[PDB]
Amino acid sequence: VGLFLPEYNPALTDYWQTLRLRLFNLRHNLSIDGQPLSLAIYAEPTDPK
Amino acid sequence: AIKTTRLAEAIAGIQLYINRALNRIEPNARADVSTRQFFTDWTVNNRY
Repeated sequence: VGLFLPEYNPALTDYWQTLRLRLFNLRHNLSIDGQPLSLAIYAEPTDPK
Repeated sequence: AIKTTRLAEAIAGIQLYINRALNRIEPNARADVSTRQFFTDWTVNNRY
């Protein structure tokens, strides 16, 4: 046998990838574009010597 | 990070269970029960 093999359908893989990305964004408290929805902290340095 | 309330989580859980059972994903669902008036209008009762 030296023939070629069948290929997957790209559209279904695109659906799966989109679903994975959306669920991951939802679970980690991010917007639909990946922008974080929570404010961070600065941890101001405590003066010089 | 994400917060919620007990009633909201219970609502989400029951909605998920109904969605799973109606679409014949979970086997052995009671066919007769799934034809009630409430479930017939599930297109409008699945959101608060």
